[PDB]
Amino acid sequence: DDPVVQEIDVYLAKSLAEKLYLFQYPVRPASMTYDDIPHLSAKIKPKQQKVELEMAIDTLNPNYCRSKGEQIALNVDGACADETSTYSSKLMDKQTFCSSQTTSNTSRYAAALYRQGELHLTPLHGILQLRPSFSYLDKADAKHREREAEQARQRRVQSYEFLQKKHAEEPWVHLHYYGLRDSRSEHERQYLLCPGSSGVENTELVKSPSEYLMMLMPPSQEEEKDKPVAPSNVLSMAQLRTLPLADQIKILMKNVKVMPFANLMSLLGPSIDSVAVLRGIQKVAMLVQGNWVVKSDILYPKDSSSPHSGVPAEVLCRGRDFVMWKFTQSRWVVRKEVATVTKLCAEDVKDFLEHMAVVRINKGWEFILPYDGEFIKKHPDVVQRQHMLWTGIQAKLEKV
Amino acid sequence: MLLFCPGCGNGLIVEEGQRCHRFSCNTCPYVHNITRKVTNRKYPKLKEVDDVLGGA
Amino acid sequence: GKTPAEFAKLNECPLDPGGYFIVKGVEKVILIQEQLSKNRIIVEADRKGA
Ligand SMILES: [Zn+2]
Repeated sequence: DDPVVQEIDVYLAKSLAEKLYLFQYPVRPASMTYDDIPHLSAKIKPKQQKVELEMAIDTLNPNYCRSKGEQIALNVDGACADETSTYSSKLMDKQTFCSSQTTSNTSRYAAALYRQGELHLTPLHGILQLRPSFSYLDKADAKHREREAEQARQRRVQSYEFLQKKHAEEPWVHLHYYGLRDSRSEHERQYLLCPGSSGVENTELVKSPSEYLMMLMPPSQEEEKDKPVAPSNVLSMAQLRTLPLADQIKILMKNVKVMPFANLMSLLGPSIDSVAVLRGIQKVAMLVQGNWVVKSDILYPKDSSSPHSGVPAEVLCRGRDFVMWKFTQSRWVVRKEVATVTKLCAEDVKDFLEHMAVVRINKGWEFILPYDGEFIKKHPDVVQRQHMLWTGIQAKLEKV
Repeated sequence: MLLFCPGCGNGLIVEEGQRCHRFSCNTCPYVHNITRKVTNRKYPKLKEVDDVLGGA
Repeated sequence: GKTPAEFAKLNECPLDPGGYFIVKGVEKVILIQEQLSKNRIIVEADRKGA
């Protein structure tokens, strides 16, 4: 299913960005508006923008209890004093509304005007709710009550009075009201119709979806707690992020004892440098019966000792090297006596037998897997090079 | 059923109208004068059938 | 991080659970406590039914 219909363009206007404000009355249902009502004064405090209105209301009309209007008019103002009179007339001919700020950030909100074939957008410089003022009771109460009637430090930074002083520091800026019926409205409404062609490639919106995702939701932590050299247990199938390849194979080969290389490039990726990894595998492994086997010297660091809960002993790698030699010379270790052949005990040697081999009844151990096609790769020097290694280690062990 | 003053948004209350009875705002001079007849519907629940038919 | 072969030199046992303290020479445990959840509204009927 394809985007087959209503492919309307989009436009943006900055002409009214700092001028747009959104006003709503939760108390006023949408079915009528204030078009017929003259607003007799309007006001703004631009700094910390907040709005007040003043408007007229009919009095002669039957839904007006003029007697009640007079009786409360005599009370909200001084009955005959009118020091700060809100109504020179003795009737409530006017009302006033207050406003409330809705959010501290309007940037993510914009006005949109729909037209056939085009959409025009513009931000909003503010959104305020509107409130009907109930303060006239308050001043009736004040009238009745009045008729009836260096310095130390403080920890009052969060004071109401302090923020009211900050609020009072801004005097009220007044405006002249003009309703929606004024041709002024359309005369300015046209400004939102921004000029331009039907469509041009945008200078922005260049980033790719993957890129868009990363900077949309950035890492909460900018620096990792430990290094990818695996000071702690770490992912294996998710390839180590920046680790040099020669160390990547070291990590992989501390897990598995023996491994034919042909499955590796699945782990390090097909793009791996084949020649380089062949140069690196010699540094960590030595081949027996067609398979690259871990070097003992890197399996045991120098300061090692008999780990298992048996006879303590130093780092005697010579014996494990000898069992590797037995695997190299012979087809497989058919004999049990290989422990006493090198005058070792059962625990000393048993664990390395289970590194690669599996048991056959009364006939010892053989590898779990057979000789594979390493000869398919052209580098016969490797078997000779290992041959000199076998010869040297043989010369050492012959001293027994 | 609750009713609010268009003038000030507060709930309207019935009063002793001078000629016809009256909703009036407690504070603002807005008023409303009863012209039509009006009722609200309750429709309470009745007894169940089991023991109203059981035993005749 | 020690190895079982070098546990023996500390006279400690490889299998010991750990997780407890030693105070004045007597091994002590801090039992897991169970609390009711907080900052979460709940409505209920009193003994009087209200
Ligand atoms: Zn009212």
